[PDB]
Amino acid sequence: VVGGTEAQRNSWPSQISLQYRSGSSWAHTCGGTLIRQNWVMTAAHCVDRELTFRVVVGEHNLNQNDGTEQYVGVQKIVVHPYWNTDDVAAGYDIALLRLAQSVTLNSYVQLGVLPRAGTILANNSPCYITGWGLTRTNGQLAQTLQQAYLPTVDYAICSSSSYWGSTVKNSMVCAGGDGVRSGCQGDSGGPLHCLVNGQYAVHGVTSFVSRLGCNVTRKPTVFTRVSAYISWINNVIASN
Repeated sequence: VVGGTEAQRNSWPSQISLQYRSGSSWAHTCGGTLIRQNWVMTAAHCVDRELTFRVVVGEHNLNQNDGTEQYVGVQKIVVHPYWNTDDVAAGYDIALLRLAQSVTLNSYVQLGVLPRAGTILANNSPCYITGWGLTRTNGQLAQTLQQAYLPTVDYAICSSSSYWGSTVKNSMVCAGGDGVRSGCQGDSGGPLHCLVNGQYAVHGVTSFVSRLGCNVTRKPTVFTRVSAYISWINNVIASN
């Protein structure tokens, strides 16, 4: 997250760190949202690699002992069947991870609330992106969980020529684009929390940013629209 601030450690309890085994240790690679005690929602591209992934809930500082972490392996990965790694612009950048065990819920570990199917936010709706992604384009991952205020940019505006053009689909949510704040590498798969009717809900799964940079003006961060996959999510969880 570029232009973010450090999140309080109990503000976004559904946020998780998706990590892969890199030798005698683990490296953070993407974010995710805990949606069931044993299911995590993330981006399909985060798991394109044939790596050994694990999920950390109750995580706040990737480099220090927060004393609230729970480490659990990924037992099964279910990527959306229409996902195509060489075509992120087509959408379908979402996947569900079944954890090897159910995590214990507390003030640092809670299920993320998803929006009602079909919900579309009005332009400029209040949201916060969270994650440990790069704090600057071509920078380094954050140590502490970061959050940045990224208001939505509706489809009509986001798909206009000065923005993303036809790259963005109605199955996506765009947020930010002020050239100062944005998601960045390492934030993918994480949540886009939007305040609706007094409650925050995870409306997006971080998918991509411009190839020219993270915080590029008129190139808002793009997320997979969660409300367009409610049935898919339910069907997968009901199956596995």
